[PDB]
Amino acid sequence: FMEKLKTYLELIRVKNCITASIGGIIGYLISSNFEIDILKSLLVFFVVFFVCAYGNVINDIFDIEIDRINKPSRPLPSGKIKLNEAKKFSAILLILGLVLSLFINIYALIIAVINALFLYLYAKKYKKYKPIGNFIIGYLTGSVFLFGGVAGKNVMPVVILFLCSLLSIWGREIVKDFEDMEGDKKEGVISLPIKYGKKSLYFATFLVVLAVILSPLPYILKIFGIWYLILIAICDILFIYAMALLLKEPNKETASKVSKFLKIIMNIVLLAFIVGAIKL
Amino acid sequence: FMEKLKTYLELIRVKNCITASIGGIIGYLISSNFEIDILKSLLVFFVVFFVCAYGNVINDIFDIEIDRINKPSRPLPSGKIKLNEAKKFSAILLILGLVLSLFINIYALIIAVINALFLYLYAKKYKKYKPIGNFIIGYLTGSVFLFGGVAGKNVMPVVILFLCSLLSIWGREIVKDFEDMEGDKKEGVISLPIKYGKKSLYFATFLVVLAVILSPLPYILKIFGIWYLILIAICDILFIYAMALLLKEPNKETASKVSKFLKIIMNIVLLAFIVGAIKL
Ligand SMILES: CCCCCCCC/C=C/CCCCCCCCOC(=O)[C@H](O)CO
Ligand SMILES: CCCCCCCC/C=C/CCCCCCCCOC(=O)[C@H](O)CO
Ligand SMILES: CCCCCCCC/C=C/CCCCCCCCOC(=O)[C@H](O)CO
Ligand SMILES: CCCCCCCC/C=C/CCCCCCCCOC(=O)[C@H](O)CO
Ligand SMILES: CCCCCCCC/C=C/CCCCCCCCOC(=O)[C@H](O)CO
Ligand SMILES: CCCCCCCC/C=C/CCCCCCCCOC(=O)[C@H](O)CO
Ligand SMILES: CCCCCCCC/C=C/CCCCCCCCOC(=O)[C@H](O)CO
Ligand SMILES: CCCCCCCC/C=C/CCCCCCCCOC(=O)[C@H](O)CO
Ligand SMILES: CCCCCCCC/C=C/CCCCCCCCOC(=O)[C@H](O)CO
Ligand SMILES: CCCCCCCC/C=C/CCCCCCCCOC(=O)[C@H](O)CO
Ligand SMILES: CCCCCCCC/C=C/CCCCCCCCOC(=O)[C@H](O)CO
Ligand SMILES: CCCCCCCC/C=C/CCCCCCCCOC(=O)[C@H](O)CO
Ligand SMILES: CCCCCCCC/C=C\CCCCCCCCOC(=O)[C@H](O)CO
Ligand SMILES: CCCCCCCC/C=C\CCCCCCCCOC(=O)[C@H](O)CO
Ligand SMILES: CCCCCCCC/C=C\CCCCCCCCOC(=O)[C@H](O)CO
Ligand SMILES: CCCCCCCC/C=C\CCCCCCCCOC(=O)[C@H](O)CO
Ligand SMILES: CCCCCCCC/C=C\CCCCCCCCOC(=O)[C@H](O)CO
Ligand SMILES: CCCCCCCCCCCC[N+](C)(C)[O-]
Ligand SMILES: CCCCCCCCCCCC[N+](C)(C)[O-]
Ligand SMILES: CCCCCCCCCCCC[N+](C)(C)[O-]
Ligand SMILES: CCCCCCCCCCCC[N+](C)(C)[O-]
Ligand SMILES: CCCCCCCCCCCC[N+](C)(C)[O-]
Ligand SMILES: CCCCCCCCCCCC[N+](C)(C)[O-]
Ligand SMILES: CCCCCCCCCCCC[N+](C)(C)[O-]
Ligand SMILES: CCCCCCCCCCCC[N+](C)(C)[O-]
Ligand SMILES: CCCCCCCCCCCC[N+](C)(C)[O-]
Ligand SMILES: CCCCCCCCCCCC[N+](C)(C)[O-]
Ligand SMILES: CCCCCCCCCCCC[N+](C)(C)[O-]
Ligand SMILES: CCCCCCCCCCCC[N+](C)(C)[O-]
Ligand SMILES: CCCCCCCCCCCC[N+](C)(C)[O-]
Ligand SMILES: [Mg+2]
Ligand SMILES: [Mg+2]
Repeated sequence: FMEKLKTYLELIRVKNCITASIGGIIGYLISSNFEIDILKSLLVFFVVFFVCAYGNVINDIFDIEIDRINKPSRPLPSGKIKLNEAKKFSAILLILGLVLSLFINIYALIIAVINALFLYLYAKKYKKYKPIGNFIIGYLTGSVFLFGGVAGKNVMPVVILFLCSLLSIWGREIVKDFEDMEGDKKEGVISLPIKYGKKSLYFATFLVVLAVILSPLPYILKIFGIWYLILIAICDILFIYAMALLLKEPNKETASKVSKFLKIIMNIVLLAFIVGAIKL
Repeated sequence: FMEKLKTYLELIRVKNCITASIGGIIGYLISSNFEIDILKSLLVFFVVFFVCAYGNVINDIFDIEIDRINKPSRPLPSGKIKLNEAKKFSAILLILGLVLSLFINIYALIIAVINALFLYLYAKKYKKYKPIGNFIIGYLTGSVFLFGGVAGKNVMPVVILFLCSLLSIWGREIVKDFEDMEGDKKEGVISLPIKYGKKSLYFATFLVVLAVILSPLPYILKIFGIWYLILIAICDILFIYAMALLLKEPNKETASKVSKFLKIIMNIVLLAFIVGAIKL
């Protein structure tokens, strides 16, 4: 049972779930301006944990055949957990996630249901179909914050965080698909760069540009102050500059550098929302 | 320069420093009962970060020759950083750590100075001399909490956390040395299980038993309540049981299992201290 617990924790990818759950607490902290309720905190942390755990289990279930060749040591291809045990377990995690969100509010239930639908469909077919898949990665990463946000008293700045995360991550996913063009083509993967070439980079630029337009809104709405504004101004210029560089040099090496750079900026933007929330 | 920064962050082991710094904030949170001051919490986080970073750099400096064999991708054996650049850098980190602790209080300066002395001497000679080295690992792990504790208003429960951490980790280090006897002997390493045989396990038991005796004190002193007590009672019985098992079967396989088990219990004890404090 010490080794069986190790296997179940490996199937749900417990560190990935904890990371997503901290994301949900971050959304809750911003929304409540650090005026944190412990019952509400536990509900946010565990709804995110269970829905994320469900997403990881449903991913392994659909990937059992692929993993038999690629990652044979995973819980399902190795035979340490039976397919039918994993399917029963995925149902439990989902029910716990959905039932716990009923104790937050209707907005939390809607997010939980939408996430569950996206997670199943991503695992089932959209992981390989990048035009829809890129959007799902963006939506799911951002929704984790929104989940904590709807539990708090002031969700508006978290709505902006969610929207900026969705758009910029969706944009960055396209940049990554441009970098991985050769390997994806010889793998039966469909993506915007494979289907449209360098034109896809204009759509990635558009998504980064909408995210930049929304970014000063918490300051404009008088929710956050000067520190948020200064950090967001630096990050907004760096986002535009990074995409202008990719558009001037549309190649694999540049897409790789821009992808790494956008990841760093996104983390500084997350810090800016936290710093803006530190208004106590 | 992003690659040179990457090399410096690898040299200080930035994730290890962040972990130790969170340890310091945990000590501060317990001591102040979550009534956290932002200037005090930045001082605690950064003094711990800089002293920890210094410890990691001084370790790599003394290990430059050994690392050419044991870990050759590290910044100093690989040549990415020169020895003299690392020595200058270690001096900066130390000065920043010591100077920042002056802005906390005299207790923080004393801990910072003691830690710096232990870190240098551990890297210089005591890492290989396990009778003293085991104690240094125990003291340094526990001191991180004590560092945050002395910044807060109620250090007493953190003194107990520090003392229990020191004793149990020192005890666990001996169990680990018993498991690694063969490999240590053929490497010119001196340790209590090499010097004395199974008798060293009585000294490891003594340290654990002493940690167990101190553990109910935050409840006895009326600092923490029922939840702390229940968790500590379970953990105390498991600690005694684990050592009794090792004393009945003093072999490599049992020492290995007991070492892993003690690590889990120590983390539940940390949770008990957090929970005790969370009862504001
Ligand atoms: C009240 C206290 C009760 C606690 C009971 C004790 C249980 C703790 C024991 C578990 C330790 C073993 C961890 C298993 C590793 C799986 C990580 C899986 O790794 C990951 O997350 C992926 O690498 C992410 O991609
Ligand atoms: C901070 C991190 C906190 C960690 C908390 C993690 C909690 C783990 C989740 C518990 C939900 C209940 C599921 C129980 C397992 C049942 C086996 C399911 O398997 C089956 O259905 C098969 O038939 C196996 O026999
Ligand atoms: C054997 C497998 C182990 C499975 C363990 C499952 C863990 C479930 C964890 C959920 C978090 C509990 C938080 C408290 C809920 C309060 C709702 C009460 O509601 C209220 O009164 C108001 O909504 C408060 O805002
Ligand atoms: C095949 C399995 C079929 C599914 C079975 C599900 C398990 C049983 C659960 C049923 C839902 C009942 C919970 C409703 C209480 C909501 C409290 C309302 O709480 C709130 O919203 C607070 O007041 C805070 O807003
Ligand atoms: C009129 C039906 C609309 C149909 C659905 C269209 C989907 C498109 C919506 C996208 C925007 C998502 C953010 C809104 C969350 C606000 C929750 C609100 O949360 C709250 O009110 C908090 O509890 C308080 O802070
Ligand atoms: C001013 C413009 C707006 C700024 C927008 C910044 C967003 C704020 C914070 C977002 C959270 C950080 C996520 C880290 C990036 C990795 C995405 C996770 O996806 C991935 O990389 C994986 O492939 C997942 O499968
Ligand atoms: C409440 C007030 C609202 C404040 C909001 C923040 C303002 C920042 C907005 C971003 C503007 C777009 C970035 C400029 C283009 C960068 C390429 C510039 O091109 C270049 O790199 C040159 O060639 C220099 O080498
Ligand atoms: C407010 C402005 C923000 C500042 C902008 C600076 C950008 C940050 C860039 C980070 C580059 C990542 C390299 C880190 C690798 C070293 C890990 C080495 O650590 C480890 O792997 C462990 O410690 C060992 O267990
Ligand atoms: C005034 C409070 C300041 C904080 C004090 C310094 C941090 C001590 C906390 C960490 C516990 C580990 C102790 C082992 C010695 C570290 C050097 C050896 O380092 C290493 O190379 C590692 O083994 C790598 O994992
Ligand atoms: C081989 C090396 C030998 C090592 C010997 C150690 C060096 C001893 C030197 C003395 C410096 C002590 C400074 C104390 C001044 C008070 C700080 C200011 O105090 C404060 O932070 C607050 O005011 C008190 O709460
Ligand atoms: C190999 C090493 C073994 C590791 C040992 C495992 C430790 C045992 C952990 C399980 C206890 C879980 C308690 C629930 C708190 C987690 C969310 C915290 O809840 C929240 O969201 C907060 O209340 C927010 O402030
Ligand atoms: C095993 C026993 C259970 C212990 C679990 C308790 C969780 C820790 C609780 C303490 C509060 C955390 C405050 C630290 C914030 C700084 C991280 C910010 O770090 C940074 O700045 C980094 O760049 C992040 O990547
Ligand atoms: C209502 C709030 C619920 C919480 C939201 C759950 C979604 C998890 C959050 C992170 C999104 C980033 C990863 C993209 C999802 C891919 C499925 C995950 O599968 C995978 O790709 C691998 O198994 C792990 O890399
Ligand atoms: C108070 C002062 C604030 C005012 C500053 C305004 C800055 C707002 C930010 C965005 C401007 C940058 C546009 C870059 C996209 C151009 C590609 C567009 O080209 C394309 O991709 C087309 O397909 C070409 O036909
Ligand atoms: C409050 C939020 C505001 C929402 C505004 C909605 C904007 C309308 C949505 C569609 C934008 C299409 C992306 C354009 C970039 C692709 C290159 C240019 O594309 C084209 O024109 C050709 O297809 C060639 O690529
Ligand atoms: C087919 C129809 C589709 C309609 C689509 C509509 C798109 C809306 C576009 C986005 C702009 C919204 C910004 C609102 C902030 C106004 C300042 C408000 O003033 C302030 O800053 C106050 O102090 C805060 O209340
Ligand atoms: C009554 C007793 C109370 C105990 C309370 C202790 C709280 C402090 C918690 C942290 C434990 C960390 C142990 C550090 C030693 C290094 C072992 C790590 O080395 C390892 O074993 C390797 O990582 C294996 O891969
Ligand atoms: C792989 C070994 C796992 C050992 C875990 C020991 C659990 C300690 C007990 C903590 C008290 C809470 N509870 C209800 C789980 O007993
Ligand atoms: C093992 C825990 C480490 C987590 C530390 C990272 C905290 C930032 C939270 C980011 C939100 C998570 N995400 C990308 C899934 O949305
Ligand atoms: C009333 C409590 C509800 C929790 C029990 C969940 C039932 C799970 C059993 C169905 C198996 C799932 N499936 C269809 C994927 O194999
Ligand atoms: C038990 C909670 C009641 C909430 C009702 C909503 C349930 C909808 C089911 C969505 C789950 C997603 N799916 C079917 C892909 O697993
Ligand atoms: C594209 C649609 C965007 C959704 C806009 C709705 C904003 C959410 C409502 C904000 C509520 C304000 N408050 C008080 C919670 O901060
Ligand atoms: C990384 C950005 C750092 C700035 C964060 C400061 C937030 C605290 C609010 C402003 C400080 C001014 N005050 C209130 C002390 O007079
Ligand atoms: C890089 C982020 C890692 C987060 C890990 C959080 C664990 C906190 C435990 C504090 C104890 C650290 N230690 C052993 C060095 O004293
Ligand atoms: C409960 C929260 C504890 C507060 C700890 C304060 C240390 C924050 C460490 C991040 C350093 C980055 N910076 C300078 C932008 O704040
Ligand atoms: C005010 C002192 C703060 C920084 C500490 C500097 C000490 C490091 C030693 C550098 C030695 C310089 N040099 C080129 C002669 O080796
Ligand atoms: C900030 C000045 C006052 C504090 C006293 C300074 C003592 C420094 C001695 C500790 C460091 C010695 N070393 C290099 C062996 O680690
Ligand atoms: C047995 C090791 C000795 C460690 C005890 C630490 C000294 C007490 C701390 C001083 C009190 C600090 N403060 C701010 C709470 O008054
Ligand atoms: C082995 C010696 C034990 C260390 C001595 C005890 C230190 C006491 C610290 C004072 C505590 C002050 N208080 C109650 C406000 O936290
Ligand atoms: C270091 C803190 C010292 C003050 C703690 C108070 C002493 C405990 C009082 C004993 C009362 C006994 N009892 C169980 C009947 O309440
Ligand atoms: Mg699988
Ligand atoms: Mg080295």
